[PDB]
Amino acid sequence: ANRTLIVTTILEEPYVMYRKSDKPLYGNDRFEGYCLDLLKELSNILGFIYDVKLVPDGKYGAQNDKGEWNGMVKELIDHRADLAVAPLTITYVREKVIDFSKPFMTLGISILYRKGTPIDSADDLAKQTKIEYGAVRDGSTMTFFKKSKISTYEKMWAFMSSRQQTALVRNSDEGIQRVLTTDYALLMESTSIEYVTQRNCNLTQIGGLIDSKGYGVGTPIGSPYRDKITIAILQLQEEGKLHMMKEKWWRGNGCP
Ligand SMILES: N[C@@H](C[C@]1(C(=O)O)C[C@H]2OC[C@@H](O)[C@H](O)[C@H]2O1)C(=O)O
Repeated sequence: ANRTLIVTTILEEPYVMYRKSDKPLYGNDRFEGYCLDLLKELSNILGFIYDVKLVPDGKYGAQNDKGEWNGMVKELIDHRADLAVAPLTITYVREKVIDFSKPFMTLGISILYRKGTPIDSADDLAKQTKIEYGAVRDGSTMTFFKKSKISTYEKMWAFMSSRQQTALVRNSDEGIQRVLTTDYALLMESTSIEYVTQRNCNLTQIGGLIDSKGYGVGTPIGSPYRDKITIAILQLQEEGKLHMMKEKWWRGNGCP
């Protein structure tokens, strides 16, 4: 039989979540969400079974000064996993070191905050000095700011970096808790802002999208699966299945 593929992933609602049960769950059955449905579809098309493993360091992946990667990106570079199936952003820096599939979803960075402020854009956010802001540590949003040559975003990076110990949060849940309980705005991908703001009516998006990009399945460079995964994603795209999956996991609208 075909070797069981190792899938690296990360907990992120509604992509990958713990299933709630009153009885024991083991292996892949512990997880549910958009990315688990995606895996069920992809595996049917490609002819494999798989083993879902949460990334040990709990990170998406960024490179340090020495050029060393961490998170799911490192798992792929080091051939610890066959595929990364997660809300994993397709970026220039990552594409040089792993092989991404074509995108299964598009999104852009925007701002998550509470309601009631006059802040209406990243320019407003960077200029004012009343509320702090940051991003999840070692993801693509952090890297977007780290790499930017746009003045507003360079300032925002300098600010985030100066207060990194505090401004850069471990995960999105810590980020949202910080937004809810302190004067802190979270830089977050728009599809995640969409999800949270239809559930917690105290939260809102600030401004529009500051970029545009996609999520893709990651594989190690040279992977014999990437092209087959791309073909399968295009099939799911054209058949309307990706759209159906988004509707299933984001349903519905709960806030004014
Ligand atoms: N997709 C990113 C990870 C992350 C981000 O950096 O925004 C981290 C986490 O942040 C919240 C929201 O943007 C989304 O659920 C997640 O995106 C990546 O591939 O590095």
